[PDB]
Amino acid sequence: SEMGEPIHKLATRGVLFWKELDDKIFSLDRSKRVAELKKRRDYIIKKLNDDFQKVWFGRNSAGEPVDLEDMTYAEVVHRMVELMYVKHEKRWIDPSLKKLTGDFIRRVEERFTSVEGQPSLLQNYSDLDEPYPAVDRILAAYPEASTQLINAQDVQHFLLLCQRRGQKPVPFVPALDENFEYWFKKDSLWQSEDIEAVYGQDVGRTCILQGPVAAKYSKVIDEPIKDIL
Amino acid sequence: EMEAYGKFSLEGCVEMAWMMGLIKNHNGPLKGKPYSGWVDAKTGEPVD
Amino acid sequence: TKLRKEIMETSAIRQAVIKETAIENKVVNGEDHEALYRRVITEPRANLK
Amino acid sequence: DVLDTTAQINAVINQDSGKMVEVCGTLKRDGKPVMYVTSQFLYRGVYTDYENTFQRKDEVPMQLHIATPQDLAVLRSKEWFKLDDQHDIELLGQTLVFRLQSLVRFKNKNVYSSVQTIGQVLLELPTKEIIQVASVDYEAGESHGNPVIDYL
Amino acid sequence: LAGGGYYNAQKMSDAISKIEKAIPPGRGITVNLIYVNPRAMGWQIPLLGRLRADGVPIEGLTIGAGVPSIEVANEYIQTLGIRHISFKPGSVDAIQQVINIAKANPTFPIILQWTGGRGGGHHSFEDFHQPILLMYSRIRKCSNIVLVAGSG
Amino acid sequence: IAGNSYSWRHAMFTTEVFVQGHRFQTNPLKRLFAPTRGMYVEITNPDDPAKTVISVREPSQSAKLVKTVEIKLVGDNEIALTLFEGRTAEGGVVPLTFRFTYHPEAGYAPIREVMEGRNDRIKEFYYRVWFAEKEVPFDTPLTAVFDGGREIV
Ligand SMILES: NC(=O)c1ccc[n+]([C@@H]2O[C@H](COP(=O)([O-])OP(=O)(O)OC[C@H]3O[C@@H](n4cnc5c(N)ncnc54)[C@H](OP(=O)(O)O)[C@@H]3O)[C@@H](O)[C@H]2O)c1
Ligand SMILES: Cc1cc2nc3c(=O)[nH]c(=O)nc-3n(C[C@H](O)[C@H](O)[C@H](O)COP(=O)(O)O)c2cc1C
Repeated sequence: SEMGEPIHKLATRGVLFWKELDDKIFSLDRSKRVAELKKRRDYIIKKLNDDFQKVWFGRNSAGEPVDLEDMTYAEVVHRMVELMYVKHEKRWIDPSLKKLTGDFIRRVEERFTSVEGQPSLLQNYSDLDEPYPAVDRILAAYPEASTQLINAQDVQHFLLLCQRRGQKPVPFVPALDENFEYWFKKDSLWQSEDIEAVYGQDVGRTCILQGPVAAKYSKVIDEPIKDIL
Repeated sequence: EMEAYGKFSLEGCVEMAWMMGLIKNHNGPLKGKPYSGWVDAKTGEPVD
Repeated sequence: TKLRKEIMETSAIRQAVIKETAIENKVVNGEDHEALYRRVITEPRANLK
Repeated sequence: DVLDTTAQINAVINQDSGKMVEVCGTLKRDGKPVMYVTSQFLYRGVYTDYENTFQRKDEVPMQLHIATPQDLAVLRSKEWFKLDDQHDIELLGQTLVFRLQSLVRFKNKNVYSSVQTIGQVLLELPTKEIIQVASVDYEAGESHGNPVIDYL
Repeated sequence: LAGGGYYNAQKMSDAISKIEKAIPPGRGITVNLIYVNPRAMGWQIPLLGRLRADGVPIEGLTIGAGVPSIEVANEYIQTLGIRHISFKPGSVDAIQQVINIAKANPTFPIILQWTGGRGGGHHSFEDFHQPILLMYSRIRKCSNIVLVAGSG
Repeated sequence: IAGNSYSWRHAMFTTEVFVQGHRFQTNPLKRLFAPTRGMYVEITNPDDPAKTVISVREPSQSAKLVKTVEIKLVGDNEIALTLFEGRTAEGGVVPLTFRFTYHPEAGYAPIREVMEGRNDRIKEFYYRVWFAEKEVPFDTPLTAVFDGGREIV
């Protein structure tokens, strides 16, 4: 666990690469961790992108992954929607995460306005309900938000936004910092009972708890309880 | 900025303010609640 | 001084009422409703390109 | 003595302690009221039956002193404020009395399902003559507070 | 009812009320609370207790991945109006605890859900035979215990 | 008082919970039947279920014994828990009764209560005990003024 406690899970590709970091990353004392992450960065970032419950937030416009510090403002607000709003179901994984994506948007506004008076284009978070249609409107109102990358300052802000109290833990990993363990393994199992939200929607990267022995004792899906019982 | 426009832009002020040591970046808890960005160098207080 | 008054007066009344009514709203719709529905005017930051 | 016992229900509200009935008795001798026995009862328990909860409080006598024409202009700017056509005694420089009755119906123990306030705006002359210079009439539903009593 | 997916004290007292009403009347509810999350059960335990008192059908309590101390248990037992309590020992020693909790309440239902080293999620490093084999005698000798096998 | 036979009479003094809609409820018999100085309990036709009558006689301050409560059956499944108050408006015993139905499918909650009317039923009781008129102005609007009438001190 993140608490360190032992757990039995379906050894999916994710839960495998999770055991991985248990042995190589979370095995080391806090200090020496961050250093070791930077050395296996692009590796951990691949295995992150490829087969884990939470993906690397580092995508760019073209499709490839990059550093959060290398994304444009646009690209970030976009990737936020991408990874928290389920397209084919027209829903956010959680209102809180819509707020989040909303607040950062608000920020990009601020970063790119330089005179008092102008109000926000996103005036109510209700606007993000059908997001991708509306978002592009705001982002286009602040042109350069598609030309230049996040301020170092803003990256730091973003990162604290993904941490706030009373928000569902972000469904990805923003970078490999001192908190990478939190980023990775907080609130993990909800994605088992909603693979529709999961990236690619394959259980392959998902966290499902199971005893070692009571795994043969299940052979048919979808048996009504009163039957089994 | 000075030689041409005759005054600083906010962008200018922030650079001056930075190099003169009036403000410095902060990225941790300020009075319990977390915070990141510009802080008055003299008082731990944050600055907008 | 007569005109002086009127101008100062009629303006004072006008902006007075504004506060009054927008305050009556906080009474009726509660802090919460009123709060969430005010023109959010972004605060200008600076970016060093 | 021969006493005629009149009562009516002043408020039934459901506190957390249970459910509350306020009864206002009126003993009269010779047709004139002699004393008012007001009482409260508690049906202890959990109640969400907010449909029939309500109250007729007699709101406190308020004294609104009008000094600026801007003061006046706001007292007049109120919808619930209704000037009488008795006479144009310039409300300026004098004070007013707002003895108001009001009636409320609850929905949430917090939210006022619907509220109405009425009453008489009094003025005392240099002669101690009391006049209804105006009258109050506010009404609204889904209210959180009383915008009239507040103003006062 | 798994309490471990209940963060807001409201969303829990909410889904609890849904269950009471779509249920075989008279049926009893049991909530499973995590011990290594005292932050959570900080509200959960007094929450349950408060619900029971209002009429809600909770007569069952379960405490997971952790065995309370004797007076820690005693409290739960005589605070919240549950009709039965339940612990989930995993250590040879863990079990002895429960027995003593049981001996402490010689008149109370105490389900002893015994799990092994092969359960889902949390898991002792214990083969679930030998502990019982070495304890069963002592266990049984307290009548309040309901020895429930579990795992695999 | 429960007996050995699994009966209505057993489950009434066994289950600590009487269901109330979806609520639980502490078995009132635990209160009523708590040992008291000089109380009396009779069980009529004990071993014959449907025809059993459980009754309580306590010492009134002025009397030897009195009818406290009794629980017969009525209409197959309806159990009738009745309390009797001597000192009333009419100067004669008035009874208040709580109706229960009992479905031995659920051995866990064998006993339930019939509450649809319970409010009025009791209001009635009170009404009779206070004013000695056994019909209540149930459907008076609360806006209505209520009459107490003439009265000489
Ligand atoms: N013994 C076993 O076999 C077993 C198995 C699995 C889990 N558990 C236990 O059960 C508990 C739950 O574990 P977990 O892994 O699910 O939790 P977790 O990874 O430790 O974190 C879950 C957290 O996500 C946050 N969250 C999720 N959705 C939210 C929303 N909509 N709004 C606000 N916050 C939201 C909550 O934040 P907050 O921090 O603000 O509450 C919640 O506590 C733990 O104590 C765990 O040890 C035991
Ligand atoms: C997905 C999942 C979630 C679980 N959550 C809890 C819990 O919140 N509290 C607890 O005492 N045990 C919990 N357990 C373990 C069970 O309570 C039980 O002890 C064990 O699963 C039974 O063994 P088995 O998996 O072989 O059937 C969980 C098991 C799984 C697979």
